[PDB]
Amino acid sequence: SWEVGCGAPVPLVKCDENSPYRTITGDCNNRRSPALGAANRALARWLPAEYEDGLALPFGWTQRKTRNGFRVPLAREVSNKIVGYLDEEGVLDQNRSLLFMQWGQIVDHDLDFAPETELGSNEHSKTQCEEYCIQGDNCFPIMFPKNDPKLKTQGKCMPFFRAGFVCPTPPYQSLAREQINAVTSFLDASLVYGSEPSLASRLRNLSSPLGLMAVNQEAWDHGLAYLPFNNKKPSPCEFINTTARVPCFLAGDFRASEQILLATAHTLLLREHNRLARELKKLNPHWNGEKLYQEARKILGAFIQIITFRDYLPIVLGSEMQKWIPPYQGYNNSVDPRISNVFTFAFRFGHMEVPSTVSRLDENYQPWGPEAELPLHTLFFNTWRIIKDGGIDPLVRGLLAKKSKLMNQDKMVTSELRNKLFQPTHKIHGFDLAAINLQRCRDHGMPGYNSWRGFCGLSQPKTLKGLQTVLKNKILAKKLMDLYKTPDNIDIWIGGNAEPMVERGRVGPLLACLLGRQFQQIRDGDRFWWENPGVFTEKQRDSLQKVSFSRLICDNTHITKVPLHAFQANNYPHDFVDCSTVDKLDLSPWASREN
Ligand code: HEM
Ligand SMILES: *[C@@H]1O[C@H](CO)[C@@H](O[C@@H]2O[C@H](CO)[C@@H](O)[C@H](O)[C@H]2NC(C)=O)[C@H](O)[C@H]1NC(C)=O
Ligand SMILES: *[C@@H]1O[C@H](CO)[C@@H](O)[C@H](O)[C@H]1NC(C)=O
Ligand SMILES: *[C@@H]1O[C@H](CO)[C@@H](O)[C@H](O)[C@H]1NC(C)=O
Ligand SMILES: *[C@@H]1O[C@H](CO)[C@@H](O)[C@H](O)[C@H]1NC(C)=O
Ligand SMILES: O=N[O-]
Ligand SMILES: O=N[O-]
Ligand SMILES: [Ca+2]
Repeated sequence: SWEVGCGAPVPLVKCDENSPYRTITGDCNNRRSPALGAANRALARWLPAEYEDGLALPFGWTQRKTRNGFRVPLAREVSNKIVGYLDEEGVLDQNRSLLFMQWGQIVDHDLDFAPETELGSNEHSKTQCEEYCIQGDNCFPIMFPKNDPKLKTQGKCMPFFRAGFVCPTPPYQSLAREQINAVTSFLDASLVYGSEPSLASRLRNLSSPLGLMAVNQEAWDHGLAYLPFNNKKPSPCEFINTTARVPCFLAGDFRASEQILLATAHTLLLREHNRLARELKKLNPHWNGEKLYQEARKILGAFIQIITFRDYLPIVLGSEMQKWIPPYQGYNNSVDPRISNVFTFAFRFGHMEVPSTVSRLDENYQPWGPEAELPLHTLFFNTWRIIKDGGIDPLVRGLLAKKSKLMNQDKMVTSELRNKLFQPTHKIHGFDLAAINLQRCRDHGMPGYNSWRGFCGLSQPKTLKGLQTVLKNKILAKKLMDLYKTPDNIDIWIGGNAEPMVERGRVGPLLACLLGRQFQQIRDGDRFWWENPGVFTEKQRDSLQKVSFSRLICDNTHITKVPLHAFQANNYPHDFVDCSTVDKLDLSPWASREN
């Protein structure tokens, strides 16, 4: 890097080199380089940033500044002409449950968060971005093209604020701008426990010595725990229904209530922690609060690793799985475990797997009540539909029995996300996640499609006919060439997602490469990886080998009918089995006879 040692939060790291638990912040994982993979550091750059001014300004910022001699298209125009579709008939994934989409969002939240720069206080600035659509400093609004229906109902732009960056946070440094990752790069259940000391502690039950996570005190799920409420204003979850006045949940990750199924998934994970901590107490009555907390946390971290690497990545990466994530050979301390800037875009392939509706199903996996099925847009920042309309169980059934959207070159992102997205502070269900993704690519200084094709050892199409052959799609290639005049200029999110999916996977070759490398690195570069000799005992790892999502559900809801393979498409009752069929987590290897 241009000038090494520019970090604002570098010190305050007393690494206890025998401490057997992960830190919350991810510091002290790597011994030689203790900040590697820790939160609140720069995202890694696998390739040098590309900004219109070499330093900081996004391509598209200045009108008369070309990229390789062509203007970059408006993000919303690309969204409208390539990404949008009308007909939700036929879009569903006949071999992936809705859990497959949801696990992806969960894993993503474990690994990366690049928050908007801090300008939250009352001011003209953020409201003048919204109101007057005035580009400047961190305000980089998504301007509507002519012929955009939203022009007629919403104004001239959708607000957008540039991502935070390290070193000077209002002024800048002399290398290219580097965006921050606010969570730990390690797959470590940071979304459950938090990535900062403050939050980690606020989330805990330190009022009793049982090592429990705090649970909700105002509401219960047929006895089972809910996440605690986050009691700060303005609250988006209150804003979406002022009558119900039900707040957002408080979880290790800030985004937990963005949609009801993510909130759902967070609820399972918290309950798992508590069930593990109570189960541990009995087997080790002598263990204190810290000990029980840390040992539950460690088990939950392992669970997420296994589900991810054994269950999830094989049906994303398909044939490429082995090529990028060969079987584990042990911790390598030479591996950079940091999340890359490009990965935070590559893993947005999930956006094309989100379907337009969510169902609540009853115990016979039939519609729960008269509005069992709801449009996804009514479920952003929606906690009241959990609290006051059946709790978790009906939503979890729908995750099992309903299907993900299938990526489709003609039907990429459902209008529920493309046209009706809600964002805190902006008051309308009227934003476009696709447009935001594209603007964010520019904001983060992303190299274009051919740069990444080059990086990944893939052919770099220079013409329409070349692009037609790579996309295997003449009309999409044409639309991409008409908007971006060269494939060199195609934004990586749309370019990557445009490629046909590899055999037995759900992403194309380029994304398989970007994803596969990242996941290989977060495994191989993790000192606390579950299968690393020493982290667990031989017998502990024999127990952990048997975890399943199916089992998580059985332990932590009142559901009794589960598939064995929760991520594939399952129909009830054919592909469902009683919970007693399903292997448990045997915790007897954690018995410490410690006398
Ligand atoms: C209803 C479902 C979902 C909603 C509403 C949603 C919404 C969002 C929003 C608002 C952002 C912030 C975008 C920005 O300002 O740049 C975002 C970012 C992201 N989403 Fe999604 N998303 C969903 C599902 C998923 C899924 C299924 C995945 C992956 C399988 C995923 C992966 C990501 C990633 C990686 C980011 C970038 C995070 C970062 O590093 O900052 N999302 N999503
Ligand atoms: C806000 O939440 C309330 C409940 O907290 C929603 O509905 C209640 O909702 C339906 C009425 O259509 C029934 O369950 C009850 O008769 C209602 N009770 C109350 C307290 O009014 C209401 O529809 C929500 N509104 C929106 C726009 O989401
Ligand atoms: C913590 O534990 C005690 C006893 O287990 C319980 O009664 C109390 O409500 C818990 N506190 C919170 C807020 O989770
Ligand atoms: C570990 O990582 C480095 C990174 O390039 C690689 O060169 C080396 O061969 C690896 N060694 C082992 C044993 O994993
Ligand atoms: C469906 O998906 C699974 C992976 O989840 C795969 O192994 C299986 O062969 C597929 N079966 C069908 C019905 O295509
Ligand atoms: O209350 N905040 O999501
Ligand atoms: O989940 N996104 O804020
Ligand atoms: Ca993490």
